[PDB]
Amino acid sequence: GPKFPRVKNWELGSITYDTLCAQSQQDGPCTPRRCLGSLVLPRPPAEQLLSQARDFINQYYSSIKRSGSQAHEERLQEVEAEVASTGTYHLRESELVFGAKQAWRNAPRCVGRIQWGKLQVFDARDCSSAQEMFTYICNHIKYATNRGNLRSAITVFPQRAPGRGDFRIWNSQLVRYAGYRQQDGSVRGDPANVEITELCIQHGWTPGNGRFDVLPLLLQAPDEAPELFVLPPELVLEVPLEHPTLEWFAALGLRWYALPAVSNMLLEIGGLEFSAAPFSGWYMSTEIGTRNLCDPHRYNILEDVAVCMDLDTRTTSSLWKDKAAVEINLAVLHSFQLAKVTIVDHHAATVSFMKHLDNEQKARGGCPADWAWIVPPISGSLTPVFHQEMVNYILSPAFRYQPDPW
Amino acid sequence: KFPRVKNWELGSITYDTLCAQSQQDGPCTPRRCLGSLVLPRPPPAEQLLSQARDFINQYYSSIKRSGSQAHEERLQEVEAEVASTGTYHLRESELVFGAKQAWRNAPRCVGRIQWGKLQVFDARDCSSAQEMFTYICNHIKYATNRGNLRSAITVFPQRAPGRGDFRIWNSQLVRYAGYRQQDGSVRGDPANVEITELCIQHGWTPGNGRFDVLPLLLQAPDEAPELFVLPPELVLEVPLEHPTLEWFAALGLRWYALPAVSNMLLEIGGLEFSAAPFSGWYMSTEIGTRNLCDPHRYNILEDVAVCMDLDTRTTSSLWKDKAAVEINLAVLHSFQLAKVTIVDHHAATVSFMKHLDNEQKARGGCPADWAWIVPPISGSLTPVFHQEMVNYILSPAFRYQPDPW
Ligand code: HEM
Ligand code: HEM
Ligand SMILES: Cc1cc(N)nc(CCc2cccc(CCc3cc(C)nc(N)c3)c2)c1
Ligand SMILES: Cc1cc(N)nc(CCc2cccc(CCc3cc(C)nc(N)c3)c2)c1
Ligand SMILES: C[C@H](O)[C@H](O)[C@H]1CNc2nc(N)[nH]c(=O)c2N1
Ligand SMILES: C[C@H](O)[C@H](O)[C@H]1CNc2nc(N)[nH]c(=O)c2N1
Ligand SMILES: [Zn+2]
Repeated sequence: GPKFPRVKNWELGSITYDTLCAQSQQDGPCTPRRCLGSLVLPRPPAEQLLSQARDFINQYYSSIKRSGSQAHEERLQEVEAEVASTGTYHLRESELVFGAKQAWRNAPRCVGRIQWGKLQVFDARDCSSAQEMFTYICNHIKYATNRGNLRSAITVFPQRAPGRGDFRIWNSQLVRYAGYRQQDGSVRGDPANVEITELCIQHGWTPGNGRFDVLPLLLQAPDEAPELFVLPPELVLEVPLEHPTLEWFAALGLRWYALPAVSNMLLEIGGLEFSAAPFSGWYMSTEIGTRNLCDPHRYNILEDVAVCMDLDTRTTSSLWKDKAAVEINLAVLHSFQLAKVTIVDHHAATVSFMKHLDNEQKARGGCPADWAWIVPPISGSLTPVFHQEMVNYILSPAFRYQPDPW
Repeated sequence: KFPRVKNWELGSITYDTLCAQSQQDGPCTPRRCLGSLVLPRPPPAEQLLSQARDFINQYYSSIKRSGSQAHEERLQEVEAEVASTGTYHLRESELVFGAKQAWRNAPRCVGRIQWGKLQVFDARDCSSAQEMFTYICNHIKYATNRGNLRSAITVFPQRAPGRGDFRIWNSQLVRYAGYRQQDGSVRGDPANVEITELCIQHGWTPGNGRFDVLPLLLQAPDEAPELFVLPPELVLEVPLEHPTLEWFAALGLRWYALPAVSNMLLEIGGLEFSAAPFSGWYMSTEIGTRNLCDPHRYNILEDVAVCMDLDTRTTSSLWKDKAAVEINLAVLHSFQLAKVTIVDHHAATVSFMKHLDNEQKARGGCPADWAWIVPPISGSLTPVFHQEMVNYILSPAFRYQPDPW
């Protein structure tokens, strides 16, 4: 065959070669000596910026089928002259739209990519206060939430400037429950959010005392202290959780919010960096039902639920963890459906990712995918992705992790 | 240089320094990770000699006699043999050390906490496929032990540059026939269609059940392979029943007791053992989840779920996840009832976590393959899911090798 990775699906016996990886311009964490594929995180001046800009502009003109043309070479020229005199440059409106989608398309760890082409891109590159950031975010939440008929969106605030503070959103997600450190070492609420909760209270937030207290937003305009904003409750749609047949489940008082809106990622496009570009899609049920509710280091509710189920938790072989997790996941789906709020179960999501893989094979000759992340945390081999070999690599545009602002 | 390895459940951190002793390139490069690929697509005296030096070193260190007379003189012996003959031979205790280390170094094995408890049968004085069969039967009888399974390996003659390999054609010592039917269908185990046809082409009379224990096709150098039927009484099987669902037993589902891989090459200090079958015991997900629920194996999930009267019309009723658990439960219960060793995936991974700990203290790390160590149901309900892992190749090692046909 060719000298590109051969890629096998073991369920179906089919083979593809990934030619897209040749486009990768950035090294990941692996070497021939050892694979670091399972680590969650592993570790601008003119020369560097310009070639990255050049690459992206090429990408753009390729996508509108005008590669090599006059409008393409002039834009190239327009870019290098702007870098020549200010040291940075700016994207045209449709370039941002293209690059933002491309970043979602390029994201190895997102199972939701069948939807990449359908993203609402809000340009907020005129935003100039923390207050204004709030407004923008509120509009984003209203739009995307669409009373339950969730719609994918991204709001792009202004880019990193040479010696100028960043636009940052301190919260890792637009909606997050509080995590209060107790005197008995324990945590009331979401243990994932202890630090940000503590940051909020330090910046003047009067705290609650519940397992599902919605956090305020800490929003930071350049060179300024972060300002604190409460989201009006009518804007934050939540779903109380109940089970289709286990009647007692409604009595646990569990709930989740509708809009999964990540806010601490860096969005890189042709070398430009947008430190505040929160984006939102809709949940896969396992995120809430398996990770958020059952992780030993989150809500940790598995024992509570299995007791109500009257299962034998004294021993592992009764599969009590497995039984409860299934019921909790099904409660997530049932309650989301009932409330008429968009959700996708881990089966549908994975099937649709297989179709996305097939599209991308036809379109780009491959698709970067992080197997450990794409395969769900329950019912793994029950879904088709488990049986699909994946190649992982960094394409740009991209979303990156970035340091916390404090 | 040294990767930072983090457990996200507990926030704890370690550093793998062991991976520096890796001498053998895997499939990844800085440009792209290939960690999810299942397989990768006389060695000049210099190379055999240095792999051998390294192995002997490991061995004399393992017995704390590193640098003594017996150490130097055994290096002499190896230097003498390679120089004269282009190869050398292992002493039984060294072979015994090698095997255990190959198990220890197996990144895709969740059972390594047991790595030091391994019965090693030297079969290197085997000259016929007939003799291989005798050895294979003793191994089975030993390893099964009336249901109280004991880890074991039998090691057949090494490879030799002149000649064909000693090989076991079957991929496990015990396997159920897969028969392709006219109607594109498969009766029995779809993984074993090829090997069933081979048996038939070499004169096996096939049954036609869903669970026909296949015969061994055993091959001595440069001779046609030979057919040998395992005496039904050496093959312990467990019928499947369910703790609460009375109807489950009527499905007539069954699985064998002894998981005994037989197609992997074992490399020790540069010598290659092309037939070296090994067995431990099962982890339930292998039978309950993969073997019975894989769409391309027995594929029983729909059947079961209908028995359970679940809504099969839609994915969001979680009929697959619900049926899957019942099947893994049926498996554990049935083995526990039949007094045959089995570990559920919670117990197994908890113990693997501990093994990761022992190895850290012992060696500065543990090569591990995250995609294989995390079980195929309830991944994140297990501690291994939250554990970062460094994968690489240490020697002694089990490798894959081509099919002998
Ligand atoms: C439309 C519905 C969507 C679904 C069902 C979905 C699904 C997921 C899931 C399950 C994860 C794993 C996260 C975790 O386990 O914590 C993920 C990661 C990710 N998602 Fe999506 N997503 C969707 C929309 C989007 C959108 C609109 C974007 C951005 C435009 C996006 C970008 C990403 C990125 C960049 C990651 C990687 C995060 C990391 O590196 O840790 N997704 N996605
Ligand atoms: C004693 C109990 C044992 C348990 C519970 C256990 C468990 C497992 C499991 C679940 C796998 C993945 C299996 C699959 O999905 O196909 C595996 C792989 C493996 N096991 Fe173990 N194992 C045990 C003993 C042993 C022994 C005795 C050896 C050899 C001395 C061994 C060597 C290996 C090797 C080399 C692999 C890697 C297979 C590959 O790379 O394809 N294991 N083990
Ligand atoms: C749009 C969207 C849809 C969906 N269904 N789920 C999500 C959640 C994805 C998600 C969740 C937590 C966290 C991240 C980014 C991880 C992350 C990022 C940074 C900057 N630092 C860290 N320490 C960790 C991404 C997002
Ligand atoms: C010792 C042991 C214990 C246990 N619980 N299960 C097993 C079975 C695991 C098992 C089964 C078939 C085969 C292998 C490795 C050989 C192997 C070889 C090739 C070419 N492809 C594969 N997918 C696998 C491993 C073995
Ligand atoms: C150690 C491991 O990389 C880590 O636990 C990963 C595994 N896979 C995951 N997959 C998804 N989708 N989300 C996650 O948070 C994780 N966690
Ligand atoms: C393609 C993917 O790597 C493949 O399906 C792997 C995943 N993890 C596995 N894990 C185990 N234990 N056994 C397997 O066969 C597999 N298959
Ligand atoms: Zn890798």
